[PDB]
Amino acid sequence: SELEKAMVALIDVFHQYSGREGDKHKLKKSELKELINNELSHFLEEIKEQEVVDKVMETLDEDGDGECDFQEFMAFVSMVTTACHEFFEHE
Amino acid sequence: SELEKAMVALIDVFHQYSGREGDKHKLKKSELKELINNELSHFLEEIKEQEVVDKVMETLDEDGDGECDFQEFMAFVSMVTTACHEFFEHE
Ligand SMILES: [Ca+2]
Ligand SMILES: [Ca+2]
Ligand SMILES: [Ca+2]
Ligand SMILES: [Ca+2]
Repeated sequence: SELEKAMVALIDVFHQYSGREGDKHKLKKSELKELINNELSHFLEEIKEQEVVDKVMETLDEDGDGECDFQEFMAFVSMVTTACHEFFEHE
Repeated sequence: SELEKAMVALIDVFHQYSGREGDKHKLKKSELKELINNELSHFLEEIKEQEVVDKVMETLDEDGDGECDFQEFMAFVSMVTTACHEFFEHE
């Protein structure tokens, strides 16, 4: 199914991406900054100072674990979905 | 980006699929049964009686709203991700 590739694509991208530095399956704030710059950047910019990341990162951490777990990581992935409104409703 | 198609593919599939019956952006238990049978079926089966759906549906509803909202819908989408363990770690 087309959704199977979408789901499978995310895991393959996450584990390969999460295995860049530090323990696998653990996104650090420094690692989070790299992911946003490389992955989410064409639709969102800003982030010019670490303090801007510290506020967003702490807010991102629902449990305040200081890092972004796989479970929350899916939330942020969804937030990018729930954040953007449907723009395909216009001709 | 390849993730942009994955995200966009989900919304296009959800709104077109959620617009099958009832108000748009509202998944009913009867609608939920159709989605699982058509979308999530090649990896999961069971579901032979409505009572099996009623237990799973009520459990699925984190807030017990009786229906599956777009936000929770993403959870169930993730649950299919967090439910299946990574099998790509084996040669
Ligand atoms: Ca990592
Ligand atoms: Ca966190
Ligand atoms: Ca519907
Ligand atoms: Ca619910």
